[PDB]
Amino acid sequence: GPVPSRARVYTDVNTHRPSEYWDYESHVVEWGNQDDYQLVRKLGRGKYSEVFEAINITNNEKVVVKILKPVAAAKIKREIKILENLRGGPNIITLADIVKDPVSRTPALVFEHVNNTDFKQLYQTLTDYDIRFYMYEILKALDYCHSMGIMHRDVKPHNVMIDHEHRKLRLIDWGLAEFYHPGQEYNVRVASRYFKGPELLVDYQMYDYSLDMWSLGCMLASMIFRKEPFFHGHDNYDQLVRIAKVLGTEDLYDYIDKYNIELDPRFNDILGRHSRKRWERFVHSENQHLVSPEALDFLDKLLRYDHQSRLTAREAMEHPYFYTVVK
Ligand SMILES: Nc1ncnc2c1ncn2[C@@H]1O[C@H](COP(=O)(O)OP(=O)(O)OP(=O)(O)O)[C@@H](O)[C@H]1O
Ligand SMILES: N#CCc1n[nH]c2cc(Cl)c(Br)cc12
Repeated sequence: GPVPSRARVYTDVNTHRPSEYWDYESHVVEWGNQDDYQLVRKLGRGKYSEVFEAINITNNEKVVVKILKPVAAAKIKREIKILENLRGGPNIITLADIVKDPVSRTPALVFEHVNNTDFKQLYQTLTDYDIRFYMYEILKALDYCHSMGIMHRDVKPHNVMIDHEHRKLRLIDWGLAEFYHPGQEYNVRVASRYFKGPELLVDYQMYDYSLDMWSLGCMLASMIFRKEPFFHGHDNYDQLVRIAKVLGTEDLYDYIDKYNIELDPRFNDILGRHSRKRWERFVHSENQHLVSPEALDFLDKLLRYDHQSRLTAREAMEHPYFYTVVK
């Protein structure tokens, strides 16, 4: 069967913490007062929650309330425990309260409000300096949660909020995050299509923090090359084909050979044979202002099939691409 894998960093952080840290089902939720929050307007709804802008009437501060749908309310202790474990960490969204919604009769998570800059505006306006600055800020959040024994598993632009005026970044939506335990087989149905790592796409379950580093690479490639998304799959199968057209099929087959993976036979008729393309293939007049040799080298070290080969968040922070960023 498949060859096992473990992370190369923060491998046993969970074994060395009291069980209460990661045994989220044993956690006793401390409930706040729902009357402290007045709903103002609905911001959105997904298959898992409804999100509202609200006011905390005890301090007249804006907050965001995420009301869990009856379906997603089951794994709520995992999201709660992760948010409480990470609270106060670098660029981690703050969970302000947990209340029982009077209408849905489900848990409602109350978060720090971010006056975030529009995501399309961020995509279209961030300069070369800004991309480096904000990539360094998201790396601080990722290294912190990985060092705390947690994988986010849903890194994408909409989950990395930026309030551009205050040069403030927050990593949000921890509903898919999980505790990393060496040897654990995880569900591959995580992350959003364009940000799924090859490990998910080839159905390799023994993945780790390094999944988040692939997703971060996908964000970086889209930003510097002005291509949204960078790997534009029609579905989860075509997603792997899109990747293979850039990274090549030989390194893909070496990856599945190494891990002794049984690749879905549906790929035999669609992967084809592709060589790796040099990153300069994607440079053009409209993105050259965002591209540098250091950006290409950094990207090259994130977007690797072999999850064990990718830079860790702490190694990424050491890269020359960040030397120009004021620290
Ligand atoms: N802490 C927060 N501060 C301010 N706005 C927030 C906060 N958390 C979430 N939001 C916003 O709430 C809105 C609704 O949330 P939701 O997750 O449904 O949307 P989304 O991010 O556009 O979804 P998707 O994951 O499909 O891209 C979004 O505009 C999101 O940016
Ligand atoms: N794509 C896109 C826009 C965008 N949304 N959120 C971001 C976070 C960072 Cl770190 C960077 Br760089 C860019 C974005």
